[PDB]
Order: sequence, then structure tokens, then C-alpha cells
Amino acid sequence: ALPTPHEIRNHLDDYVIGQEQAKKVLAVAVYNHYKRLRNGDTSNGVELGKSNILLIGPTGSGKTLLAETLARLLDVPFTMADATTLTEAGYVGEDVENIIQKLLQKSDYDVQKAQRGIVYIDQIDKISRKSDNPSITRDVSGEGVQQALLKLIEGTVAAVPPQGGRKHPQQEFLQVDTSKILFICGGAFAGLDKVISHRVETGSGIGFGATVKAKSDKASEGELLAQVEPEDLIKFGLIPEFIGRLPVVATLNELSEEALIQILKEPKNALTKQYQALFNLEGVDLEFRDEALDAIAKKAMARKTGARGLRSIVEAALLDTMYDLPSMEDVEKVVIDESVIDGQSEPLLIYG
Amino acid sequence: ALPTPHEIRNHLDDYVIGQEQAKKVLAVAVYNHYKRLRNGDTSNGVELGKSNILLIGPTGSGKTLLAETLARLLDVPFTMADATTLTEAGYVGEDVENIIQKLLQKSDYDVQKAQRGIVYIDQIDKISRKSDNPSITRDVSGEGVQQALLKLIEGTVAAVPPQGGRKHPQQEFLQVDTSKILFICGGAFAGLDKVISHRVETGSGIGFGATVKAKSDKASEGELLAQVEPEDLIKFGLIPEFIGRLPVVATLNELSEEALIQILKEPKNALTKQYQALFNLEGVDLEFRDEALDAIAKKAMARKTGARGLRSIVEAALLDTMYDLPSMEDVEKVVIDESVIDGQSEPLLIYG
Ligand SMILES: Nc1ncnc2c1ncn2[C@@H]1O[C@H](COP(=O)(O)OP(=O)(O)OP(O)(O)=S)[C@@H](O)[C@H]1O
Ligand SMILES: Nc1ncnc2c1ncn2[C@@H]1O[C@H](COP(=O)(O)OP(=O)(O)OP(O)(O)=S)[C@@H](O)[C@H]1O
Repeated sequence: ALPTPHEIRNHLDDYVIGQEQAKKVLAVAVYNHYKRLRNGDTSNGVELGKSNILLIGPTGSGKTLLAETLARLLDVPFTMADATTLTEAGYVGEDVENIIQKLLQKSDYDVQKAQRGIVYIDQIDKISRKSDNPSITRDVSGEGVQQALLKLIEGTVAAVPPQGGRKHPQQEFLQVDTSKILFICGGAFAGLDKVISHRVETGSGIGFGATVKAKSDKASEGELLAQVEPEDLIKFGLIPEFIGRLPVVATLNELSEEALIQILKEPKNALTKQYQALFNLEGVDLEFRDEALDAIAKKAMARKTGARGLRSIVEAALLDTMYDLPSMEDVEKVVIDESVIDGQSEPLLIYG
Repeated sequence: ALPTPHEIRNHLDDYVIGQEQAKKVLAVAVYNHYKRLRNGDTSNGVELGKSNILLIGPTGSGKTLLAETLARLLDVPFTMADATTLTEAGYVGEDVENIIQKLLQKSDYDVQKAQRGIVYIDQIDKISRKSDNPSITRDVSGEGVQQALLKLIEGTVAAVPPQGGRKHPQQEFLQVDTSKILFICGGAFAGLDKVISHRVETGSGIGFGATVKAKSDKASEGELLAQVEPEDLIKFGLIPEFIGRLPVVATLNELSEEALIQILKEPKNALTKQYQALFNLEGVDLEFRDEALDAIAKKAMARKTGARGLRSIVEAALLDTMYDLPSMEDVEKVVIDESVIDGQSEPLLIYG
């Protein structure tokens, strides 16, 4: 039998933590993709639709991580492309058809197996139209890319040189349908919080009757993105014709103080396990007490960079120890204290 | 015997609703095409004239749907091209002649059967200029594409490599007339409403006598587009020469509230029938009461995206059900209430 949403979600939970609603969206799409793939116009119903996904969230929230972990468990082909390196059908940078070419490399040029594949795009915000730009210009990077992707997300056939061709002799191209291919676009949008505030609060009134902002901190990013709608993205720069192709939307909440503590212990590829393996080959053990982990959470959130801004807190601390650890000998275990993170103390070394 | 406008329309009515004005235009065109085709280049009126079509409508109004349904009932060959990949002067992206060679794939390289074919182009607004000025730089994906299409829509013979050729020795091309070929170039224009508003509004004086904008919602997109003329498209960026080749114009209206309710039940490919088939294979039925659909219609128009942005509403509510439905057993029927769409309530489930 095929997988289940609870089973596929249980697998992603091993590699991803603190994203409940986001994992549900991907499970239903993947679980539903196998159904549409298994019965293509072989049931009472016909003209089976499609529902792409648009992932939105802050930096270091786990958007790019879900696509990578999904490829491990996914059977059908999967790719991880980008939108920054695309041009508008003819310029020197790149064409949209390169995405389909990368899919065939993993599918071994199996057209029947490539149409049933999944596609992922990262950094979609980088192709967002600048709301007030000079009218006499052409946005090949941002407007052109969206315009080109319109027919792709809907379904069409695109010429793809198989293997690049030996020489001019062949001069042929392969047709690859895209009506059944899924697309998972995602990218951290910048400045979107400001747009929703103008529409939602509708205040900022210096007068008496108008209600002034109670505090400096308001409109929580996690709670603000939840109130997103397609009309908000139009003011951002995206075209409604493009967003209509991606009905589903997923709002990822930012990291929490308790979530960061679990990311270092529960996952298998956590940074603590990475450094533990870094010293394991060196014949040296490692320790990370909970009294130090909770302290690191406050340091990371202050950076406002996300989970990816955590190595700066760890490597800045262990820089001194790693520098002189190889020269030192007869050292078996290392102990990390809360004070070391603060920088007022030196980590203890266990001789042996 | 040939089809009729009433007979051909009835077939489109099964797949399209609320587009009576646009349906009559395509019926007369295809009907006149057969009569124009019945005469083997000889009639009382020598050199019969041609009349192309320019479909204009909002986003997700049903333009691409008509071209797809038309090819099913149409006997003569049909193609579904796009103006996104075209580049003039033989650039690396694509050439205009690709449309012709693509048409032969459907006709199996039959010139006499291909000259009587129909052509459809989407995203025609993508190749329009930004201002009335001629240009400031070489606009490959723009006015240059229109200049190349001028000769093609009037009539000429374009070189076409038959089958691509085995190698360089063939070095020949086939000539294919285009004076008799029909062309349906239509795409949702963006920002056209404001351009037309300046022409008909007559300005907005700040004094008493002048007429100010009554409400925020005034001069709807559909009512406004009906007042479109060729001179308005010149300020948009299209050249009058290209517009002269497209005398006919079809103004599609925006989807209404009651129109969306009919689209979910009457059409064969409606979303209600799609999800009904999605659960039919799972041995589970589905229901959608009328009280739930009226609320969904109000939510879709709020998104300002059309019917294509309807899946976002249905997928949000169903998400919870689809996630735990496979794990759940002894479940045969699901009922969706109006409250479920709002999110206050949970969809009722039936066990047995
Ligand atoms: N939920 C999570 N659980 C564990 N680690 C996480 C989680 N979210 C992020 N990380 C860490 O953050 C790293 C990168 O996360 P990403 O998915 O790249 O964030 P991102 O939002 O995709 O970055 P962008 O899209 O380029 S702004 C991962 O390799 C993990 O180390
Ligand atoms: N009149 C209609 N009746 C039923 N479904 C419709 C109708 N119009 C649009 N739809 C739905 O919208 C989908 C896409 O319609 P399209 O033909 O792509 O609209 P559109 O005018 O082409 O929008 P663009 O130009 O591609 S942005 C169809 O597959 C239907 O599901």
C-alpha cells in the first residue's frame, strides 16, 4: 500500500521540529499526488485538478530543509532549483526550461517517469516586481520569470535537448508534459509584515480619535503572516495571474525559545551531534548540559536570523578550545558550562 | 452537414458558464471558417476576407479553458502556443516559425490539412510596450515580436524544416501559406482598467461641481472593459499595425457570486466532482450542501483572483479531514457545513 499522512509526517518529524501546519500541507499533497498519478483518467471522474504549494516563513525556519528531507523518502523524482538565475526567454542568464532538464538527469531521461515527478523552487521573493519602478524598463529577472512560469504551472510541453546533443546533426528536442507535475515554491518574503499592517491596523492616526500603537512591539510575525491573503502579495509585486496558479499557502511560524532547545537534541542531524561526531573521530567525547542550551536560545533570537544563526554562538565559544585541543594530549572528555557561553569562564577539560 | 452556432455552443456550455458574449464570437468564427473552408479558393466573392479574434478578460475568467474545449470538438487541427518564448531575429530563445512547425505535429506534416488549422496564443500582453513612446532599447520580447507577427497574420510563406531533418545534407524547408490560417491571440491585460478610466472619467476635480469617485468599488473591471477601443491599447503599448490585424474583440466579464456556485456543480470538471472522485477510490463519499457554497463564493471574490483561486478555500478546510482520513477507519461519508468553511466548526463524519 501507499504511505499515509501520519507515517510521512512521522518521518519528517525526525528531521524537522516545530512546524505543525507546514508538515500537514506537504503530506496531503504528496499523499494525493500518488492518487492522481495512479489513476490517470481511469475512474468515473475526469479532468483531475492540481494544487501547488507556496511556502512562506522567516529565515532559518525550515523551508529549504523540508524539500531536502522529502527527497529522501520520496520515490518519484525530485529536484531543487532556483529562481534567481532565470531570465525572460532569450537573455544571457538562463531559460525556464532548464528546470525540466535537471529533472531528467535524476530520472535517467525517463519521460514517462519525469512527468510524474515533483519540483521545488527556492527564493521566489527575488523575482518580485518593484511596485514603483520606472515605467520605461523591462524587469527580465522578476516580471519576465513570473510571466514565463504561468503556462508551466498550468501545463504545457517544452523542448528539452536530450543530453545536450553530440553536434548540430541531431537538432531535435523532446516534449515533456507538465500538467501533472507538482510545484512547491518557497521564499522568505522581506517587508511583507509592513504591508499587512497597513491593511489590518488601518490606524497610524496622529489625531485624538485614532488609536495610537499601544507598544513598539506589535503585529507578531507568526500571527501576522497567518492573516495573509492574495491581495497582500499584489502590493508586494507578484501578479494575480501567477498567484492563482498556487492556491495553497503555508505560513511558517518563527522559532520559539523552547523549539531551539529541541532542535539541538531531538533531530539526528543536530549541531550538537555534528560537533559530537567531529570530536568522536578525534578520540574525544563531548557534553552539552541543558543549563547551556536554554542560554543559547536567548542569544540566537537576539540575532533575529533564525536557526542558521546558531553556529555563530557555538563556534565563537568553541573557537578557543578547538584551536588548542589537537596540540593537547591525554584529554578524553570535554565539559561545557553555562558560564562558558557567557564568556566569563573557560570550559573544563577532563584528562585521561 | 456541419455544426451550428447553437449546437457548438451547447458543447461549450457543459464546460463553461457565464460567458455568453465570448461564446458567440468563437462560434461565428469557427462556423465561418468551415464555410470559408468549404470553398476551395473559389467563390463568387473572390479573395474572401479573414477576421482574427482578440480575447480580453480578467484573470481566471476562462480564456484558456475555451481553447482546450474547442480542440476536442474541433475537427481541423488546433495548437496551444504561448508568446512567452518568442524572440525576433533568430535569437536563442525561439522564433515565430516554431508555431507553424508545432502545428504540423498535430497534422502529421499535411500542408493542405494544416493551412485550414486554427491557432491560439496566450499571454499576448507580455510582448507589449510599457509606454506610447516607440522604444529606448532593442526590446526583443516586446514590440519586436509584434513586428514579426504582422506579416504572419496578413499572409506569407515561412520556411519550416520538415521533421527537423536527419542531418545537414537535406538543408531544405517547406513553404506554408498563412493568409487562410486563423489566429486567436488573447491574454489577461494588467493595468488596462486605469488607462481606460483616464479616458472616460474625464478627470477628478477637487471642487464641488466635479464628480468624485463615489465609492472605492466603482467602474468594475467588466463594465469598464466593455468600453474598450483600439486607441486605448495604443497607450498600453501595442502598435496599431498589430491591432489592425485583430479587428474583432471579445470582452469577458468577471465571475459573479451565483456564477461560482454553478461552476462547482454543473461543469463536468468541477472541483466538487474532482474531490468526490478523489474519495471515491478510497471507498468514501462526499457531500457539499448549498449553504456551504454561498459562503465559499463570497470568499473567492475577496481574493480577487477568480475561479483559479477557489482551491485555496476548499483545500484549507479539507486539509484537516484529508490528513486523518486514511488513518481513520470505518468512515464512509463526510458532510461539510457552512461553519466548516469559516473554521469555527469541524466537518461532521459518518461511521459505518
Ligand atoms: N524546524 C527545524 N528543525 C531543525 N533544524 C531546523 C529547523 N528549521 C531550520 N533548521 C536549521 O536551519 C537550517 C537551514 O534551514 P532552511 O530551511 O534553509 O531555512 P530557510 O527558511 O529555507 O532559509 P531561506 O529559505 O534561504 S531564507 C537547517 O539546515 C537546520 O540546521
Ligand atoms: N466559466 C468558467 N466555468 C468553469 N470554470 C472556469 C470558468 N472560467 C475559469 N474556470 C476555471 O479556471 C481554470 C483556468 O481558467 P483559464 O481559461 O485559465 O482562465 P484564463 O482566462 O485563461 O486566465 P489566464 O489568462 O490564464 S491568467 C479552469 O481550468 C477552470 O477550473
